[PDB]
Amino acid sequence: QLQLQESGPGLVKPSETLSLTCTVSGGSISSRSYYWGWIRQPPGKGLEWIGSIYYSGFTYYQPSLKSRVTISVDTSKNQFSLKLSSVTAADTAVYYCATGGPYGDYAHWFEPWGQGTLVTVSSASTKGPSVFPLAPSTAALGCLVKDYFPEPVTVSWNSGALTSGVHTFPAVLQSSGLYSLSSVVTVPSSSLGTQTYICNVNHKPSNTKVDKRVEPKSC
Amino acid sequence: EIVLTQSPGTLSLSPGERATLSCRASQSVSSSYLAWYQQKPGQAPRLLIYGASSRATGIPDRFSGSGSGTDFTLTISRLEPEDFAVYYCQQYGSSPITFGQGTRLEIKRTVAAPSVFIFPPSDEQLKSGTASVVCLLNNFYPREAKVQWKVDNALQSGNSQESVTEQDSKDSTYSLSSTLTLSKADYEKHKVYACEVTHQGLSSPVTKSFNRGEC
Amino acid sequence: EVEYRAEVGQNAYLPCFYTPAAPGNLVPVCWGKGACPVFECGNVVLRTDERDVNYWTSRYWLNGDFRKGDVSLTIENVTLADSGIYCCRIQIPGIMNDEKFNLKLVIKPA
Repeated sequence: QLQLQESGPGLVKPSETLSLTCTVSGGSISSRSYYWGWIRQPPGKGLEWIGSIYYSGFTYYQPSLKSRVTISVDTSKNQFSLKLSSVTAADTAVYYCATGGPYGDYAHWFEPWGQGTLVTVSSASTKGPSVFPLAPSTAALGCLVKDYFPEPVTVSWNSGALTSGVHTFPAVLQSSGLYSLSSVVTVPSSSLGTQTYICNVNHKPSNTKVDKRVEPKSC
Repeated sequence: EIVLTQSPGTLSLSPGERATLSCRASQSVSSSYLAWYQQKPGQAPRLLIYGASSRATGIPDRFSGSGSGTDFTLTISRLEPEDFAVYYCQQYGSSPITFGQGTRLEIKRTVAAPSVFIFPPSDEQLKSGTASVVCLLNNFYPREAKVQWKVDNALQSGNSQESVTEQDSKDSTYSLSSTLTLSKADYEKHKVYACEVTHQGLSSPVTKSFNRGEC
Repeated sequence: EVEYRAEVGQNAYLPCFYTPAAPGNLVPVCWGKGACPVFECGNVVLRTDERDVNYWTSRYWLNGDFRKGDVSLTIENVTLADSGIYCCRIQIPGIMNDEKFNLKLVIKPA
């Protein structure tokens, strides 16, 4: 099975150039009768095709973006790339790479897709989060991941070994212009004294990682 | 360009029922070159149907596509809770390639009251001048819920933000987090912090509280 | 109605030419069966960006000076099943629209 993986910055300043790369594994990006596309999704909005490049080099673009967009392939590295110049906040979106084929008749559906990577276009500086406990007293506990920019953060519990009863909420944008989110987990009230619960917070844009052990507050 | 208009914008149906999703095009789409995608929360879109009616490999028989000209449908029979998603159509009969704006499909379930929890601000946060108080509503249905913060019986307004998870793909419930933000100075002037929750599954509102400085 | 003809067992010739306005540097070219579609070619018969895996054994060849814009197609040892429309398509970099030629091939029995 083909697998696609986006890479590149999560934060770009207005008027600068957004560059992303898609690395293809499990198959050759030069195989006959395949095409390779970039599609983006602004937060809370629908999908917009940016452009595609065929195995044979033919490139096609969304007309409104053509003056700013370059898609290219590096067959040596099995990668294809997107450059979008002169970005503004309109270009904040999750960017996906995707592929389609092998086609007989022309087609241009996409499957599989990459995982998507969020790019925020902003002049604001990156800021890593502070992590605070949501302490218990079934029982619930959690971590409050406050005051970071840009999105996203990821949160796991016990290095991914605790997933039952976990809820990681969408972040909210505060009036300060920084994000905050919570992650919670429900556990047995009789377990609070014995068992260890650690939330693992990763904010890649600031290279900030935090491991926070959450316990009942001592009194 | 060909503009695709999906209807309805939102759909809420019980498991085992049939969902009918419409995609309508501003001009005729050449050769039934219309595809449908399922997008689950946090995931890339997944191709369901191409060429209006051909099922993608690995897609269950309960997904069907049909239509032609300007009117296309996606049909999902025998709905399952894991079918919660936003569904998108796509045309590729002309350039630019375009997509509809999506239909959000919620899968109904029986009423489930939230479990409610309140969390005081941590001492570590208080030292930097701000207090966040968090109320959690866990695993409820339907999505409509009311959180009212009270501080020594004063109803708080304008100083909270909330967010709600996507529908759980197995139990079809939602959860909600509300954060009340106060200055450390205001937090330390008051004693009783309370979250009152109203929801269809609660016969009367449920209140969870703490007293500042007590355990 | 322009049709190109070959007789069964002969080699067919489908002319296709473009202005090599990007000098020295490679230009996407495709040929396929069927009229030129929205993008690139349907039912691709040959590649020009690199040699195919079975290059030596294929019946489809570009025997002209493709460097100078001659991307005419040879179809070797034709059969009646080779009759139909063929698409020749060229994308000179930056062009607003590809140049697209639909060529009708009629094979006649021997």
